[PDB]
Amino acid sequence: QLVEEELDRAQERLATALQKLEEAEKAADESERGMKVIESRAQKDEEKMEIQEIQLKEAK
Amino acid sequence: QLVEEELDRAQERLATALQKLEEAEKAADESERGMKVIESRAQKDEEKMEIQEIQLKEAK
Repeated sequence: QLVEEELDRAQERLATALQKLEEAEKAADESERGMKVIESRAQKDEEKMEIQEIQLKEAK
Repeated sequence: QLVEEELDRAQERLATALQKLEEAEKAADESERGMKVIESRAQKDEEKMEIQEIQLKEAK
């Protein structure tokens, strides 16, 4: 009766939470992806910077 | 009793849903923190290496 109506309410909250968790998982994973690619860029540009400044020293 | 067991088990399940959502969004937050700090790092490193390559070419 009303108890099964409560069941339906609980399960619809459940489904809403499932959609939410799917969105959150996608967001977190893509965020980690961006994180790793930017870390790679930072390391490589730091290496380029150091070699450039050493060459500048030699040139001076 | 089938309705009541569905009710209470789905209640524990929505509790699990909320807690896994919370940990997922916390992982999202820490990922965003890593992202923003490495964005700052990439920015400063790139601007520095640009200035340095400019200074090297001018010195040459």
